[PDB]
Amino acid sequence: QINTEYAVSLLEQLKLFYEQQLFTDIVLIVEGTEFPCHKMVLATCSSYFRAMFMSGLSESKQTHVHLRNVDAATLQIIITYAYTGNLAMNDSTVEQLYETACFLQVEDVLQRCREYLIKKINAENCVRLLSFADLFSCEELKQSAKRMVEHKFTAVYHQDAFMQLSHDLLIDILSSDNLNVEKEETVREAAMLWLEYNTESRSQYLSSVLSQIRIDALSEVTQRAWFQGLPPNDKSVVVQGLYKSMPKFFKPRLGMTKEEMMIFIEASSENPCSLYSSVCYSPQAEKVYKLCSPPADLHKVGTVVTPDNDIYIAGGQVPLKQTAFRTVNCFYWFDAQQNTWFPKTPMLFVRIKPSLVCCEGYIYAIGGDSVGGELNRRTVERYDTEKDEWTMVSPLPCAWQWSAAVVVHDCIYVMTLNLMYCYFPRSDSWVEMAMRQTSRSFASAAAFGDKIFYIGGLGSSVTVEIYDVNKNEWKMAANIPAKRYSDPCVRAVVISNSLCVFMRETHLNERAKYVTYQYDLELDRWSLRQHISERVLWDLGRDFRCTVGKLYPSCLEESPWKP
Amino acid sequence: RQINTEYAVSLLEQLKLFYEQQLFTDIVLIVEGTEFPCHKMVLATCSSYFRAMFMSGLSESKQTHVHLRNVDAATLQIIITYAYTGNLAMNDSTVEQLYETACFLQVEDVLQRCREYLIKKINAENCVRLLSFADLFSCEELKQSAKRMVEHKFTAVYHQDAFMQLSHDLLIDILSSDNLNVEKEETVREAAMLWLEYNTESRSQYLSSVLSQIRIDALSEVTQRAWFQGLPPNDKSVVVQGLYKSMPKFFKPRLGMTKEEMMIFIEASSENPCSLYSSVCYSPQAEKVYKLCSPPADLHKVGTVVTPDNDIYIAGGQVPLKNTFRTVNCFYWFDAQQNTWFPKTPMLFVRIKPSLVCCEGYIYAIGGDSVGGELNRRTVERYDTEKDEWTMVSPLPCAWQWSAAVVVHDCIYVMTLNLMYCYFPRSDSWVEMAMRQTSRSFASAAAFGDKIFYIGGLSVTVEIYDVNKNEWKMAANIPAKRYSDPCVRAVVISNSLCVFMRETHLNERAKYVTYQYDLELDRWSLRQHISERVLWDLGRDFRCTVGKLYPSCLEESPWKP
Amino acid sequence: DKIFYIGGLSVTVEIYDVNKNEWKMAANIPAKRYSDPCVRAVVISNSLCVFMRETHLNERAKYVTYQYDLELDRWSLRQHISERVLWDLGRDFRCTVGKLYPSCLEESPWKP
Repeated sequence: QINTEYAVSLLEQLKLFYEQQLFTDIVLIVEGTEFPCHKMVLATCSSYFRAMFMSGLSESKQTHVHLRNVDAATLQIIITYAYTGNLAMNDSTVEQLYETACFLQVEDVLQRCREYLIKKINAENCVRLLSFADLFSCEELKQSAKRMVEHKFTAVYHQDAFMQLSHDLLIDILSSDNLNVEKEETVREAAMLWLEYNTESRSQYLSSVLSQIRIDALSEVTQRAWFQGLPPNDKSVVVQGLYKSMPKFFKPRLGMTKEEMMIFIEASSENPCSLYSSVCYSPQAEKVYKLCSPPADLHKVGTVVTPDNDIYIAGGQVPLKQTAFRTVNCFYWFDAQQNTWFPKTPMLFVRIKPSLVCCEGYIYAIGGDSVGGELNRRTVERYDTEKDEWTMVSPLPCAWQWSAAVVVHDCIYVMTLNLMYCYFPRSDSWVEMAMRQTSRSFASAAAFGDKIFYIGGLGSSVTVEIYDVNKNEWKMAANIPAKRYSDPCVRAVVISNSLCVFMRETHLNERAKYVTYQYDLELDRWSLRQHISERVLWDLGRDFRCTVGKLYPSCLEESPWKP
Repeated sequence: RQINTEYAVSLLEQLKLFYEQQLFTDIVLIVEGTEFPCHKMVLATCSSYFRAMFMSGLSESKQTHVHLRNVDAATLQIIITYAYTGNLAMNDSTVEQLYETACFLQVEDVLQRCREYLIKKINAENCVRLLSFADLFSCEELKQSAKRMVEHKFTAVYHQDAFMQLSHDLLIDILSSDNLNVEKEETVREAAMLWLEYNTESRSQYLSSVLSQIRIDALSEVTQRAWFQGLPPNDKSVVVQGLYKSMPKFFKPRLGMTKEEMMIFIEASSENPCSLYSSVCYSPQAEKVYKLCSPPADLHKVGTVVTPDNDIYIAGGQVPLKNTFRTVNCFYWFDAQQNTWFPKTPMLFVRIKPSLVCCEGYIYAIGGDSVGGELNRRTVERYDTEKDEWTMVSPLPCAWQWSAAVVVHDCIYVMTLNLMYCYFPRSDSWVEMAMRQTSRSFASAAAFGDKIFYIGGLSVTVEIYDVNKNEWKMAANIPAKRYSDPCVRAVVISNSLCVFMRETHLNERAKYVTYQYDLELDRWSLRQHISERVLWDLGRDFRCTVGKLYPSCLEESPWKP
Repeated sequence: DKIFYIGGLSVTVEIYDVNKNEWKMAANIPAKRYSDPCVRAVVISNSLCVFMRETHLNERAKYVTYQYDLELDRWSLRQHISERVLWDLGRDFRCTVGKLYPSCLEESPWKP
């Protein structure tokens, strides 16, 4: 191999020459700023300077080149990267950095800024990044922007930059089958408002934008509104659209295929190769669709589903390369369509079984057997979904183990064996709450409306303690009627605007039975909503978690397994 | 910060590509008509002369066609390619010219690399040549190393052709030094004479200087008559100046005369509990116990060998892994004056307790757990003391453990439980020899004269073998106290066969005593009993070998009687 | 018409002939020392060949088949099986010669 010591010595000597200006022969003249540099470094880094000097043109012998349509700071950072290899990339100058990298065809920095932008893609810059990837040919960025823009924009459709988009880009966006919309009318009104941004600059594109939307809205309202905005005496558009909507037979999209499903993690892996897998139950389809394995079989993790219906994974441990397990603070995000886990910004401290709770767009991970264990062994930390970073919050006053947390009334409610503390995001403080009369642990709670339903606790039992936020008191309702001499595995969840329970029971010398019940809020009784047949759902285990979310049956595949 | 990953590698790759395509070049070197287009930046960062060549405001600074002379084309090309890729890839022949060109161009990194390569390759013959080379181009490390190697070997050769052509200052430094490895004072005198006979009437003043340097002890023997035979005519004051070198200038004894025949021991009972084993020495005549520094200071289970030129080598061994005994194939050599260990070319297989045998100037390592389970476990590997390399030879006939090997009549002999094979260095093959009637292992043999004396085994078995007769016979039993397990050690002492044995009983202390054995008497006469007041316990895995050492360089081992 | 008993505990090559009714040695297969050659002898395209794998300490297994000649008593290098297509087999694996259909069978997916 090439001697790295001599390579770094040569590089540092060249950078010293650059700083001291000894062997510089070519100077870059940009907006009156002198940039003394060499030809060898520029040729090695950029693919434009190699064609600027070794070409035989008038600049081959000229020692002063007036490089135009560039920026001084961008050129300076590119030169210093070419001379030392350090590329300091902030969150603002990456746009002009990519512009100048495409202006010098510097694939070295082009790849670096492409990776930075593939990491930086978020909701508030999705349309801007897609427009940037349309301006400069970049297929990876274009595809990532396609996916993220489709999802987040069809969720939001309010960005100001969406109005200033090319016709081809909008045709690609609207005609795609990856849009995430609960209805087919929101895309219609989004297209209408985009068209009405201008009057005559969009008339020619009117015949094309309607060609990608289904005819179910091409004969109903929002056709006379276009006639109102039609240019005067234009008889080539009204009669055109009058007899035009014959083709494009109505085909349902993919965004209207989200159903309230119970996502399960760390289930009993059918194949012994994996230790744990992930499955999902369909309360409506009455089937069990398989889910992608956790990233690097990440066990002992926590789940959260934001009000925007997004799944996240935090904490967990990976078997170190017989008992062998090491805890990692890696963070991941689940793609609802690609059926894969996209990595995100990792946490600061590793966790085991963390309680992920979403509130005000922030992901809160409370506790989880942190590595530190100092006097603040109860330190909790939130995540920024806008800036893609983690921020510490007010620590929990008391150290708790095997706890659960929910969000009610824009506040974090973490529950332990007998104590409860409410966190105020506005003031970053903890307030003492009501005290339970029973010592129970290893249970889960579901936030339904303005009440907290702590179900089960210790196997578990059928004890239920209902807490009211407005009343600040713990009261008993009833006990779930289950078979005696059994060990039910209770799982509290909210589904169909009602509090249902996923309770798996096992009898003596008998296999586990799956059945869910609907708890009557006013009657204080668990009614049999549906019985899960064992012909579709097999054993899941004991350390499995359940959460409420929506998934697409089309993108996912049915798990092939014998009843 | 110097980021050595992606950017660094890509940049150096593209720089090599440009050197190859002749791109962005602005300076070309003319070397006896050969053109070497290159860049000023690389020459400035690599060579400390090209930076002044292009930065100093003179004529060659801007001159594109520079005619650099007194430099070889191949050496400049290899220097340029090293500057452009970082790899030197130096051979063993063009080292001198490469070093000369590096010194002329003042390229520090390649200068250091060549200095290390030269200091590692003072084997047997280029010692005086590279010493003169280092005298011409000042190099303190090379000068000192070559001086020590010369003081070690030229004192035994003193006939090298290159030694004749030496500057006066270097010769004065060599001769006046007290590191001459000569057991006699006339050899240096005749060496100086022959250095002053081939070049006479040209270095007459230097002749007088060397005459004074060799001093009275050798000045009063023959030098006057030889000079009278060889003096130029009409020389009178030269007689006056030569007659003056009889009384003065501090006649003192030399150092090479102290080549006392002693015994080198390894893996002794360490005094400080922090250390496990130690290497010590014993003086048969001075009746003193000297110590030696451990070669690795942590690795044990080594094998010893002594060449006819009284050299000590260490090969193989095992060292603890020090996790929070691994075998290493390293090699070492003992310095007779610096009391240190200079490593040499390592072996190819990690052996455990190798048996090294010297023959025809080559070191032969026979057996010793080459590394472990092997397709052909019965295998050997020899060493070249001149070329400094390991050459594979014909393997062993049979696989043996705890074997011993000696050299007799310039032939390799290896002894095992009951079999013996003679290896022919000329034909590189093994010939079957006589088989012992007794099956004994864990013993060693000594090559005294023309007879091999296999002593011990499990005892006191004395089986004498003769090469000319090819037969095994018994002589007698060594007188040892009963209810004991003697540890026999057979080795040559002062051209007389002797043994070094230690007896151990129950609830009794070990006793060390050496006996004098006679060939026709078959009896071990009491030669000397080693007193415990000077020598302490050694152990069980200790080894013994015969060699000459310097008392002044070594240090006495402190121990309470 | 000759039986080739290869290996045993090694690289023992003992050739037997029905007509000659005798056991003889030919040569030793060129195998790196400090290795355990899993020899496998089988007929290939009406030509005697072998399939052997060598294993050392802290080293990866290598698969390579050699072409052996009757009168030369030497295993000429016929083809070295690249590890990019074939992975490790094991110790108790068996080898036999037969004709198969590629379309009916399926390729084994494995990362090079």
